[PDB]
Amino acid sequence: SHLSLLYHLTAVSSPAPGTPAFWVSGWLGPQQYLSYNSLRGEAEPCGAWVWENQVSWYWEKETTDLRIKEKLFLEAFKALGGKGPYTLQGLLGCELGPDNTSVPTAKFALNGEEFMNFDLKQGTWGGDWPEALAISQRWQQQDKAANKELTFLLFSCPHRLREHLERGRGNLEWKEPPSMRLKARPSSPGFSVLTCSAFSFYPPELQLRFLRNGLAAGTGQGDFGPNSDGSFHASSSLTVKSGDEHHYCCIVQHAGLAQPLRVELES
Amino acid sequence: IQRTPKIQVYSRHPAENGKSNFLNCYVSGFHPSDIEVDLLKNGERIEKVEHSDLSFSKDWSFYLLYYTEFTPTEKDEYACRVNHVTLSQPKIVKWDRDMH
Amino acid sequence: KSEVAHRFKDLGEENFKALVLIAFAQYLQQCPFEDHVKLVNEVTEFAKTCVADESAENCDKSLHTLFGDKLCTVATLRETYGEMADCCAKQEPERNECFLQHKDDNPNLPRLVRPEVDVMCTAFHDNEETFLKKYLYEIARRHPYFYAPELLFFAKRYKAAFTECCQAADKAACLLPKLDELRDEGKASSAKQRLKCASLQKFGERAFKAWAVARLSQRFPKAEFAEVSKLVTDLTKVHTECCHGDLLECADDRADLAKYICENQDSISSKLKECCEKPLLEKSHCIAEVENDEMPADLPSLAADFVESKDVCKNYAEAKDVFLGMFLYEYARRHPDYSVVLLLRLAKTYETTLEKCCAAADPHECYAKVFDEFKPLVEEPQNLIKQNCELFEQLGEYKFQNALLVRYTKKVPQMSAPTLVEVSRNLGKVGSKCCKHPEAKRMPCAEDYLSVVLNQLCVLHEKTPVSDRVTKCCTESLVNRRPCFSALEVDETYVPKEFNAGTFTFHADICTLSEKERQIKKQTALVELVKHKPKATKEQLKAAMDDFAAFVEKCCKADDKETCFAEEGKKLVAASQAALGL
Ligand SMILES: O=C(CCCS(=O)(=O)NC(=O)CCCCCCCCCCCCCCCc1nn[nH]n1)NCCOCCOCC(=O)N[C@@H](CCC(=O)N[C@H](CCC(=O)NCCOCCOCC(=O)N[C@@H](CCCCNC(=O)CSCCO)C(=O)O)C(=O)O)C(=O)O
Repeated sequence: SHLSLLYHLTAVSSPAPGTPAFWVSGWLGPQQYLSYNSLRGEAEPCGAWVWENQVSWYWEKETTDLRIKEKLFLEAFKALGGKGPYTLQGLLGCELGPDNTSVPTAKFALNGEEFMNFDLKQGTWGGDWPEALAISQRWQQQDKAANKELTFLLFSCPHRLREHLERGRGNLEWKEPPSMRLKARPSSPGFSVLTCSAFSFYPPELQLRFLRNGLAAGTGQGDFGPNSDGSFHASSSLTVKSGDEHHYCCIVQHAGLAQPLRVELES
Repeated sequence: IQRTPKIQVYSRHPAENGKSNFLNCYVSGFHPSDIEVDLLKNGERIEKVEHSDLSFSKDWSFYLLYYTEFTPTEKDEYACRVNHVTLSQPKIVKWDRDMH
Repeated sequence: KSEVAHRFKDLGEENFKALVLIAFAQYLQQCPFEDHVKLVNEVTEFAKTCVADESAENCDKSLHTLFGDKLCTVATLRETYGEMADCCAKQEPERNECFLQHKDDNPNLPRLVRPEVDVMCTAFHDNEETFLKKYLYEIARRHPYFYAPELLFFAKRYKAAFTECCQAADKAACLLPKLDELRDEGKASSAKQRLKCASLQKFGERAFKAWAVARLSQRFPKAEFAEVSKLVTDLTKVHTECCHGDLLECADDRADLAKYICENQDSISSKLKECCEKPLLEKSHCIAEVENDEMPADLPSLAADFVESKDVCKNYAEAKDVFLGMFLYEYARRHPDYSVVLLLRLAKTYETTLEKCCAAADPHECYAKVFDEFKPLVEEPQNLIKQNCELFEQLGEYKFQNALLVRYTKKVPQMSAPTLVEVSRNLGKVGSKCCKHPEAKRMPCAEDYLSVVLNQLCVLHEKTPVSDRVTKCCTESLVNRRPCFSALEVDETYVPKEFNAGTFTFHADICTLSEKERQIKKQTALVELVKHKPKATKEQLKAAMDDFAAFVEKCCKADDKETCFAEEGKKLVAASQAALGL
C-alpha cells in the first residue's frame, strides 16, 4: 500500500570478537538506506542514498538517536542476569497513512521470540514474560528514555519518512525489469524440471507462471532473494514429463514491463 | 528459539561463459545470528568475497547475502558452504547454473 | 502591577502586535500563519483590557506565564513540534528555558520563492496588513533569534518599498533591487545576533560586555570610559532580553537606550546628529550603523599606563575587570580597524600575563615586554587571509569551496557530507565577501565573518555532537574559536570508510539533472573520497574525481543506462582505490 521506514535493531550479549555487540539497518520500503554498528558508532547512508539530496545534520541526527538506543539495548542485558547468551531485537518505525497520518511500530523479541512492545499512547514498555518486566522497568527507570522513544516514533520517523519520499524519489521510483531465462533439466526418470528465472529486477513484486496451450499449467515452486545492490532474483520450477519440455512457456508479471512477457525454452 | 538457515545460490545476471558476473549465496531464516559462510570455486574458498549487513525478517529470523565477482566457465563448479549452531556439519549447496 | 499593560502602553499597539507575532513565530516555527494571527490578536485584545483596568483577572501574571500558557494549548502535539512537547510538562522559569533550548537554528522549511512583481503588488494592494504580517511571520520562523526590534525596521522598509515601487513605471526595476538588499541585510543582521545570543547564553555577561566595550570604543573613541561602560551595561540588558525571548522588554529598553544616546551626543559621538532626528525605528537603526567618530588627534602610547607604570598590579588587583576593561577601551579606541575578536585576544593575553607576573618575584620586569606578544597575534590572522585570498583568486569560487570542503572533511570527517558541503559553502563566501576589500580591511572583515559562520556551526554541533575536537573548539573559549579550528590537522582518529562493490551505486536519474545539480553530486563524491583516505593528496583526489566524472559521462550516454551503472560502478571502485594509493 504505503511505504514505511523501519529500523531493524539487534544486540547480542556475547559477540564474537571483533564483531559488533549492537547494529542497526534502516529500510525505506525494501531498500536499505542506513547502517550503524557499535564498533564504528556512526550512522551512514547505504547504496544510492549516499547521493541523496539531503539536509545538513540529517545523518548526525540519525547517529545521535541510534547511540541512545545502543546504550538502552545494552542496559537491557544488565536487567536480565539470568545466564544467557541473549539476543535482543527491535523493529521500530512508522508507515504513512491516509489523512497525512503516521502509524508507528514498536516491537521487540528475545532470542528469536516476540516478548515486548512500546505503547505509544501511554509511553510505556510492556510484555508478559519476567524478562519483559525486567527490561521494561529498567528502561522505564531511565531518565527521559520513554520521552525519547515517543519523539523517535511520533516525530522523527514520520518526518524522516516524508523527507526521503521527496528527496529520494529517484531511488524509490527506480524501475528495472527482469532478464528472463527458461531452462530444463532431467530429474527423476520420466521427468524433467523446468526453471523460469528472473534476474536483477526492482521492485521485488513479481509473478512467474507456466502456460501450456495458452492456459494455466501451474505456478511451480518458487524462491526469491536479493542481489548486493538491492535488486532481486527469483525463480520458479515445474516438474513435467520427459519430452514435454517444449510445450510449456513461462509468463512473468512485473512493474518494470510494459506488459506480461512470455519466455520460451532455451536449448 | 533456534532456526536453521535456508541456503540459495544464484548469479546476479544470467550466466555466460567468459563474462564477468557476480555469484550470490543468500542464507536466510536462521537464529541466532552467528553464522559462517564460504563461497567455493572447485572446492577452494574464495578470498575476495563481500557480504551485506546481517539483517532480519518480520518473523525475527536473520538473513545475510554473501557475494563474489566471478567469471563462470563450463568447467568450474561453485558452491556455498554454511555452518550454524543448528547444523552438525557444514552444509554445501552447489550453484545449479540457474536450473534447480 | 501588570507587565502586559506596561509594555502595551510603552510600545503602542502596532509595534506590540508585531513583536508578539514575532515572538510566537520564533518559538513555534512550524505553526500555520492563521493560528498565529488568532493568538496574537487574542493576547492583544487581552492586553487592551489590562490597560483599561490594570487589575482585571490574569493581568498581574508574568509575560512568560501568559505567553507560555497559550503556546501549550497547541504545542502539546508531539507529531509537529517534536521534543518541544516535553517543555509544556514543566513550570516557569524552566518551562521558558526549555522552549529556548528547542528553538530550531536549522528548521527544514521550504525556501520562500518570490512570485512575480505584479502578483505580489496585487497581494499588497488587496490586503496590506496581512501581506506585511506574512513577511514578519516568514522571516521570524526561519530566524528564531532574529533581533526583533530590528525586524520591525526591516518590515517598515519592506512596506515602504512596495508602497513606492508598485506604482512605478518599471515595477520590477524599482522593487527587486530593494527586496534583495533587505534579504541580504537580514541574513547578515540575523547571523550577528545569533552570535550575541550565544555569547550571553554560553559564556555569560562578562564575555559579552568585553565584546561590547571593544566595539563601542571603536565607534565612539572620544567618549570617556565611564560613559562607554554605562552604554555597555544598557546594551547588555537589551540583548540579554531579546536573546531570552523577552521581546517586549527588549524593544522598550532599546528605545530608552536610543533616547539616552541622543540626549547625550556631546558625551558620546559627533556622528549622531541627523540620526537623532529620525523616527523611532529609523533612529535606533541609524545609531547602530553610524560611522566611527574620529579618534583624538594625538593619543599617548599605552606603555605608560599598562606596562611601565608600577601600579599596574596594584590597579589590576583592586578591580581586575575594570582595569582589563580600560585596557580594552584604550586599545580599541586607537584601532578602529582591528577586528573586535582580535582585540579580545590581545586583552585576554594581557590578562594572562598579569595573572602570572603580578604573582611573580619582580612584577615590573616580568611583564615589561607584554606588548611584544601582540605581534604574533596580529601576524597569524594577517597571513591566514593573505594566503586564502591568494588561493581564492587563483582558483575562483567553486574550486575554492572545493579546497575548503577537502580541508574541513579532513578536519571533521565525522560530519556528514551535506553538513561539510554547507560549511564549505559558507566559509567560501568569506572569500568573495572580504578578499575584494582593500588590503588593510581584508583581515578584520574575515575574522568577523568567520566568527559568525563558526558560531552557526557550533550552535548546531552542540545539539547533535559528532566530533570531540569540534566540541572542544566550540566550548573552550569564544575568542579563540577561529585559531582553534585553523590549527585542526587531519583527524587521525577517524577510521576510514572501506571500499566495496556498492561504494558507487547510482541510478539513471542522475543523468537528468542539471549541471548545477551535478555539482553537489561531485562535491558529495569529494567528501566520500576523503573519508576513504583522509591523508589523500590533492593529486590523488583529482585523479579519482576525474575517474568519477568519466564514469558519469560514460553511463549517461549509454544505451542501457541502469545496466551501465551496475557494470561500471565496481570498476570505478577499483580505479578509485588505485588513485588514492589504496
Ligand atoms: O567605569 C565605571 C563603571 C564601573 C562599574 S562595573 O560594575 O565594574 N562595570 C564593568 O566592569 C564593565 C567592564 C566590561 C567588562 C570587562 C571584562 C574584560 C575582560 C578582557 C580579557 C578577557 C577576554 C574576554 C574574552 C571572553 C571569553 N570568555 N571565554 N573566552 N573568551 N566608572 C568610572 C569611574 O567610576 C565612577 C567615577 O565616579 C566619579 C563621580 O563621583 N561622579 C559624579 C559627579 C557628579 C555629577 O556630575 N553627577 C551627574 C548628575 C547630573 C547633574 O547635572 N547634576 C547637577 C544637578 O545638581 C544640582 C547642582 O546645582 C544646583 C545649584 O545651582 N546650586 C547648588 C549649590 C549648593 C552649594 C554646595 N556647596 C559646595 O559644594 C562647596 S561650598 C562653597 C562655599 O565656599 C544648590 O543646590 O544650591 C551625572 O553624571 O549623572 C557622578 O554622579 O557621576
